[PDB]
Amino acid sequence: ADRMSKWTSKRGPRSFRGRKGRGAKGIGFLTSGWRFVQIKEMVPEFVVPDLTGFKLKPYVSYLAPESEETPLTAAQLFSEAVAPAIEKDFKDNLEKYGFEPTQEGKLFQLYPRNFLR
Amino acid sequence: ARGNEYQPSNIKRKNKHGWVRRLSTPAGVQVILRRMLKGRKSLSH
Amino acid sequence: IGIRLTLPPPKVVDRWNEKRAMFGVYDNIGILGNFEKHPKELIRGPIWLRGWKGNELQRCIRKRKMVGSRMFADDLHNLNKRIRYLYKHFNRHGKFR
Amino acid sequence: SDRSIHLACTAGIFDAYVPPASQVSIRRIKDYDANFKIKDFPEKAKDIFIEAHLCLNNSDHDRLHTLVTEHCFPDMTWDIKYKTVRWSFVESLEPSHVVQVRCNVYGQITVRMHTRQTLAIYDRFGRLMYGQEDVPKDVLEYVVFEKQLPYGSWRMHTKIVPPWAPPKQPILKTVMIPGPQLKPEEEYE
Amino acid sequence: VKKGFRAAFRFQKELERQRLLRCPPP
Amino acid sequence: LRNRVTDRYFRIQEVLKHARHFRGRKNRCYRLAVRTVIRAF
Amino acid sequence: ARNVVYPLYRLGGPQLRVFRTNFFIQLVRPGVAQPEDTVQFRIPMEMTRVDLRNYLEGIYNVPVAAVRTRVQHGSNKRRDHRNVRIKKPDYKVAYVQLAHGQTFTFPDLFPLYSMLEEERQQRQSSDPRRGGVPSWFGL
Amino acid sequence: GLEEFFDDPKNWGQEKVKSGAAWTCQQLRNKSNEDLHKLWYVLLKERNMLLTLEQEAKRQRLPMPSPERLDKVVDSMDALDKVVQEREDALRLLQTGQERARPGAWRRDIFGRIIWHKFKQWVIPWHLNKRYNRKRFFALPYVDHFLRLEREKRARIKARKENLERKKAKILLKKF
Amino acid sequence: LPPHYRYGMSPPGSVADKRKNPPWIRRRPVVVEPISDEDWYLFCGDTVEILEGKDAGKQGKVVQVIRQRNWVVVGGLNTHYRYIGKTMDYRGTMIPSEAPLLHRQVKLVDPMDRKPTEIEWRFTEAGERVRVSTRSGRIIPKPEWIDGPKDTSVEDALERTYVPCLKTLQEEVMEAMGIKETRKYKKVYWY
RNA sequence: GCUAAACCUAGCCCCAAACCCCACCUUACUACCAGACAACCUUAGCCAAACCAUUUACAUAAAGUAUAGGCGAUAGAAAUUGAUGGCGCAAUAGAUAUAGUACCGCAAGGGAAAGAUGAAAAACCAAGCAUAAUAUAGCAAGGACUA
RNA sequence: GCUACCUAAGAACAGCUAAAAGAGCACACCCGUCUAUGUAGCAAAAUAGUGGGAAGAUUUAUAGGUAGAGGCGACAAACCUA
RNA sequence: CCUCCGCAUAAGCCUGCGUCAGAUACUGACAAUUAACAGCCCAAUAUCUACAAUCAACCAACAAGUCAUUAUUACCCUCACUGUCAACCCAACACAGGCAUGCUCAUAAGGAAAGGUUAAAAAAAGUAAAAGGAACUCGGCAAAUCUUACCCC
Ligand SMILES: Nc1nc2c(ncn2[C@@H]2O[C@H](COP(=O)(O)OP(=O)(O)OP(=O)(O)O)[C@@H](O)[C@H]2O)c(=O)[nH]1
Ligand SMILES: [Mg+2]
Ligand SMILES: [Mg+2]
Ligand SMILES: [Mg+2]
Ligand SMILES: [Mg+2]
Ligand SMILES: [Mg+2]
Ligand SMILES: [Mg+2]
Ligand SMILES: [Mg+2]
Ligand SMILES: [Mg+2]
Ligand SMILES: [Mg+2]
Ligand SMILES: [Mg+2]
Ligand SMILES: [Mg+2]
Ligand SMILES: [Mg+2]
Ligand SMILES: [Mg+2]
Ligand SMILES: [Mg+2]
Ligand SMILES: [Mg+2]
Ligand SMILES: [Mg+2]
Ligand SMILES: [Mg+2]
Ligand SMILES: [Mg+2]
Repeated sequence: ADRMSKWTSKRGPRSFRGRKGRGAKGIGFLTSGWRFVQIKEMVPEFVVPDLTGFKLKPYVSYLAPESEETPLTAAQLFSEAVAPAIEKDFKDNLEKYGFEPTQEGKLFQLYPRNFLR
Repeated sequence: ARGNEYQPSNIKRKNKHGWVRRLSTPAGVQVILRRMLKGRKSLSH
Repeated sequence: IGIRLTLPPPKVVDRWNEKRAMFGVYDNIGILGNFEKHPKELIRGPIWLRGWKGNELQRCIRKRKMVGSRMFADDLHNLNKRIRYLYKHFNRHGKFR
Repeated sequence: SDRSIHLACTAGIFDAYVPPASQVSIRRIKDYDANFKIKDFPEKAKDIFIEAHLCLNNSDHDRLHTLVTEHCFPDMTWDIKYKTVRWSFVESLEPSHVVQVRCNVYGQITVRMHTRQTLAIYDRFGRLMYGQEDVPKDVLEYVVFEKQLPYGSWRMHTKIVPPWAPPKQPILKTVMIPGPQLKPEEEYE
Repeated sequence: VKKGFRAAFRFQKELERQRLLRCPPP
Repeated sequence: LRNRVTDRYFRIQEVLKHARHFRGRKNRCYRLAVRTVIRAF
Repeated sequence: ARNVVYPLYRLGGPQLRVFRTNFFIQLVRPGVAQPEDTVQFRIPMEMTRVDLRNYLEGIYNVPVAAVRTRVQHGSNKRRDHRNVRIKKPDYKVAYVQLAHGQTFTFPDLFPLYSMLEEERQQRQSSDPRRGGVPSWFGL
Repeated sequence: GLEEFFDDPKNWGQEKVKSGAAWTCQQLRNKSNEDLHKLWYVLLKERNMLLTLEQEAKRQRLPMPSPERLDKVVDSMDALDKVVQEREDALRLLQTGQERARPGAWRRDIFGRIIWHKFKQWVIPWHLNKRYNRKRFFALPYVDHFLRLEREKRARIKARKENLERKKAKILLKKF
Repeated sequence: LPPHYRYGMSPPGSVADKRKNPPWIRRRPVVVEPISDEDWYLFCGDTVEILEGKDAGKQGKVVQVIRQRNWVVVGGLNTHYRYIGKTMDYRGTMIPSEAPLLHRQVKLVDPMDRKPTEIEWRFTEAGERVRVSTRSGRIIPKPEWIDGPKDTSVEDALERTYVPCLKTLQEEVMEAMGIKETRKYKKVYWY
């Protein structure tokens, strides 16, 4: 009889309560006998770096110069990454300079994005 | 003797007044549209 | 108790603001301007009752005829119902017949 | 809270003139004002005192807030609210003179005044409850004035009462002082 | 609030009369 | 509420002043005071 | 990670890796008596117990022996001035049992005014003998 | 270790804990991808510690020492995420020209409203997906009347807003 | 904030503010003339002169500015008196409390002439934007740490370790950390 | 002297002008499996005809004319002609609206109420009663009367 | 989601007499004969007693179906959210 | 002193007598229910599957019945997610009503009919009653007993 309360797995008969989740991404599948097969590749692997020797504390000293915000753009990235090599080889096949015709064949395809975060 | 005609059961609730059932037929689609036009906070049940 | 216990804030009316000062100007535009413009052309208001007058039924009929296609759906439904009711009232009810 | 309360006085007297060397404080006062006169102060202090008490008589809180400090005004007015005080300074026996002076920066000057005054305090109902309207009484007192150092001024800050002060005039009405309101279990000692 | 001034003015006069009657001046 | 009555207080008082010396609610309630006052006049 | 589309895995595909984790957790003092090796966390609702295990073992190098989770229902009974129910958010609670016999106990965290105090000390409460007469006047 | 979930023991109980300034987006833009990756976990550990402090302060019914540093950490993490997102977006635009990381399309739903349907990942083609085919991406003729009604409701709301704004402006001008 | 929230002396999120303006209040909105951000000329710390009311003529220092109500609070000026800490028994202590003043009631003061002045936001080639007094010219100036264990040093914060490249953070970190992945991501269908 | 009384602006009405991250059709708001299933079809009736049955409306001028019509109730052309705000509401009003919320209903759906200080809070009047219960007799008043 | 009927797959029926029973007595359970109370009630049809059935054409939980120019009906013009 | 009950599962509800602080089984804050129980399943193509249940043994049936695989091909490499609280649900209510199942068959579990007084009428429930025993009444209704025979449908 309650319509304004959110629909959660805590409401409904046993089948409903079992079937609905809470947003947790699936980790595997179910086989005969309701046995859960967990796939390792489906478990997110936290790629935590080595923080030893890292010099960047969470906060920044207040005695730090203030600089104008310059959001990175495609043009800026091209100028700072590709333009030098392009100029050199023009003075002296874009794959050599860096362009990749197709995202297929890459582990990290930019579009459609296939990596987390 | 009367008064307790509502014997709650979420299965019947959702199978009778649910979003899927309302969208199943054009009449229910228009019901949802009427609720949306009126501004109801609860379009379906 | 339906009477206020304090004097209302004084209402100051500027009798010589621009609107009042120039009110009525160009009402004789016709007779004093070779009848190039009729005074009714000085009337700013709804398109369907510029230089025109009538009872409620006539006004509703004119509104539907002139801007009916541009009216909102529920406003037009209300206008149709109002025209129906006014027709019935004026043509079937009243002391005189 | 970027804004903070801007006090116009201090909590209490810096150094109490224990009644029956301060030229440094006088130097500070002069370096802040450049037109102050210790020798001329007592007359001004007496005028301030008389005016403040007349303001108490007339219930002139606006003038009181100019003639006395914020640590003084409540002390003068709290218990006199809802009663009429008929105060009047009749004469000053001996000339008032500065006694002690000490010093965002405030300077306090203690002035000893041995004058003669009158009191008559009435209830809400106009019933006399203290003093006589006409009989003058000799009062020796030590008024501590204070000042704040741009638009500040000299205002009565406190009155130091000597421990050896003679007992004040007795009250007209008798009083009852209840004993320990013992609970049933408790016994009187 | 009812728009208007004259009824309010009349009621103010009546209130003044009642005030005078309750606390007649010396 | 284009036009609203603002004098109803005084209209009521014109009748109640003559009923102030009656008994019961006839001296307070206009619906009753008016009838009694008309009868009195 | 949360609020992000997980790249769909097909058989034989690469391992799913998250580089900038989006899960932020809280270590909370248990409300009831717990075993010495148990730690209580409040977790984002989208985090599995496997995710919590890897999170703790990778970011904090905490040897985790067992993990259990439960979804605590936040109260929806409270109502505002408009009689509309205020929903206390639901949250996931994780109980983590440390490995290698390690033990954990929640630390004991949390182990003008001058003028006001001076005036209060200088209150000089009214004397009953004075019978309500003001004390300022010296007469 | 679990000690990383709590502030320094010396800081425990301190009324105020002094903290630096939150990382700025411009400052972060100078840092390498690896440096940002490490700083993300530094800030994550700090954020976990501060959230733990907040919850424990609520439990103890005491104010959280220096609550502003939690906001500083959240701002720093948001700035880092924005910088990484900017770099990823620039690279995606350069290599593919797409301005959105997730495929999608403008589609008319069953209610006649134009929505940006965000594609989901499936293993079978759409023409074979049963659930997708159940989902309807077209509005039948009976929805046109409700589309008009919603349009007129929006127009009425907008007209009321604008007329009220003009009334208020005129009142202000008369007052001043 | 709730619509038509009445800005007061207390900040919009204090305990006193919540007490005075609970969520259900519907007081009449305060009419404030719409001074544009580019026309506001009173700033915290500015020396001003009071034109109306008690303490008229006296010059003080602006302590607070409630822009949402065209208010400037002159420190220690335009003061009434209120009791703080008044309990059931103690009368409390009298304190001078300032009352807010309108910018129309308050005028800036020349830095040297020490007199009220009318101001203009005249641009200057060097000082692109700055206040200039009209009756007498002259520009009125606009008035106005040890790193902890968790604060980056300035040099470390400003170090430019970023070498722009056509690599995502994910693959760059994979190379840096040595993670080797040979499996090819099988193509999926989007719809 | 208590209940209370008031209050002015929240907004609204009529016109003009102008065209307007993630999740979610499965049990919606649910990351991740072979579909196949697809829309179009005269409005009716009330009511009027004093019943009812054919029938009954959905710029100006020509013109309520030609025509239609149980030739009656009524219906009704065309050619042709030329075509900048408020003597608005002001909290029982004006939108239902503080909100399509609360609440009510299984659902479609129905659908409310109300607020008022001040520059700053970092400062006398409805009914009903009480003051003050009541004295033979009576539409409760009127003529009166010293009463 | 009540109710009329139906569909799928479930459940309940002590004890005694008899013997494979639309059998008898009689719990649970279903119903509601008669009386009293209640009648703004505990209840928009109840309570107490009394009573009919209680291995069957029985009772009942769950999900589904039939929709008003209709449905369903061991026809009472029954019942289809008081 | 009562025990209709009670404890669990299901269904339903959704934090709804846990701690603290304020008020005057309320308000605010804090905490909590941890999977083994239960839900959430199954790779294809063909191909199998006459013989109830009832202690299944006699018998006895009719209303003719809930329970089964093989052949080949694929395939292990990896214990997630969700319910878990309560004095509770449908009846506008802390409603004498409705409410499936397993055990307890009177309980080890769960509860309190009396706010205090007096003991008037009338009223309700109950108990007892001289002699009589339906003379009451429309009628043996009710109560008390356990009780024959004849008729309509
Ligand atoms: N009749 C009427 N005039 C209006 C309305 N709204 C605006 N106006 C008139 O529009 C004119 C211009 O309005 P302004 O607000 O001064 O200027 P603006 O924003 O350029 O005006 P618009 O282009 O009409 O939006 C004035 O004559 C207004 O009185 C309205 O609702 N009705
Ligand atoms: Mg049922
Ligand atoms: Mg008719
Ligand atoms: Mg008629
Ligand atoms: Mg024509
Ligand atoms: Mg209204
Ligand atoms: Mg009265
Ligand atoms: Mg049996
Ligand atoms: Mg039988
Ligand atoms: Mg029959
Ligand atoms: Mg019949
Ligand atoms: Mg669990
Ligand atoms: Mg009891
Ligand atoms: Mg009693
Ligand atoms: Mg007898
Ligand atoms: Mg007889
Ligand atoms: Mg006999
Ligand atoms: Mg007889
Ligand atoms: Mg009998």
